[PDB]
Amino acid sequence: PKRPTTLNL
Amino acid sequence: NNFYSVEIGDSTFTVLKRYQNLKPIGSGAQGIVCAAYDAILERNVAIKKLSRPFQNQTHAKRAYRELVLMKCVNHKNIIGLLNVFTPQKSLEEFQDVYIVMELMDANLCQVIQMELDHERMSYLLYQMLCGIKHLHSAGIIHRDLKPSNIVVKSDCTLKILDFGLTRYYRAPEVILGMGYKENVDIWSVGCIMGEMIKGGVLFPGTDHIDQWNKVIEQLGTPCPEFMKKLQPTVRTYVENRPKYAGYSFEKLFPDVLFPLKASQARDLLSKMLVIDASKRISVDEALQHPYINVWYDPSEAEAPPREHTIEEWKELIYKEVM
Ligand SMILES: COC(=O)c1c(Cc2ccc(S(=O)(=O)CCO)cc2)c(=O)c2ccc(F)cc2n1-c1ccccc1
Repeated sequence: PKRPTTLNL
Repeated sequence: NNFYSVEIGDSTFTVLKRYQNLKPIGSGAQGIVCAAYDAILERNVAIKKLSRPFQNQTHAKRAYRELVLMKCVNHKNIIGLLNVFTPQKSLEEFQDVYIVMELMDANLCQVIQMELDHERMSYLLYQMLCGIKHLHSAGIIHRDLKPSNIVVKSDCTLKILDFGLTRYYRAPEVILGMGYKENVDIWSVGCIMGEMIKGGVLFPGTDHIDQWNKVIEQLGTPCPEFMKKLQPTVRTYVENRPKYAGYSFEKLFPDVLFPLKASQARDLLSKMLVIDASKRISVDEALQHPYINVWYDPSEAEAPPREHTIEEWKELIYKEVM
């Protein structure tokens, strides 16, 4: 899988 | 002339002109922390002003150890040192030490209660364990890992804040008065992973004695062989506590809480949240667990590793700043 590039703050 | 002062609450921050737009972002017993823009590096940074560094020998030894360790540890999953400076011009005037570090966007406190998916969860955990492994390789066992000292950015990267030594995340070895090894830190990863999943604190003990009760209620009274390893006094209590059989991991973490992956998540937890350290999974074996290993990269998950007067401590710290 691709590594996550977003995380909702 | 290279310096300017800004008042932050009751605190005066005198810093190099490169650091702009200081605002406070929190405090510990170890000083006030401002966020600032480093003009020279063109990025946001944290500036920490040390609270009474040579007030006494306890403080002095702490400031010194923090400084030296920060100069030696270097890893993307650990908050790095960008600069160290003092505005005083000599040893005689020397009062304050400022520590400039990388700035993230938030700690885990909030992030973990906003339910995540398996990709983000497993990836954050992967980053935590790389940071931890690196600390251990530098001969540093944290022991106080918790969501308040683990910071994340809105691009999903994660850094451990400090070098450690809320009672909710400490291993049984620490709670009771046992010795400890590297996998002590794995207990904390289990409590944090556990929280992210069930939405709340696993063992919200209202004090050190209640903390213990919380654990055995849910995991079940540990084996008689574990009971031996304890002291005279505490063993008495622990062994005289009512037997609990505890709950299975299926009941502790049912499918309803998860977005094959749920099954592996549970398996990892059952290997991390184990009272007896001699049977708890290790950091290496956890980086290799199917749930975590999907992200592996040996450049991240493998990278290579007395007494004084106050006046003497002051000198050693001053030299460490220069
Ligand atoms: C509470 O602070 C922390 O958890 C913390 C964060 C997370 C954070 C929070 C808010 C901002 S912001 O407010 O600049 C939002 C940017 O748009 C940036 C980063 C960090 O990234 C951080 C980095 C370095 C540091 F040495 C302390 C830090 N602290 C922190 C922790 C305990 C006590 C004092 C400070």
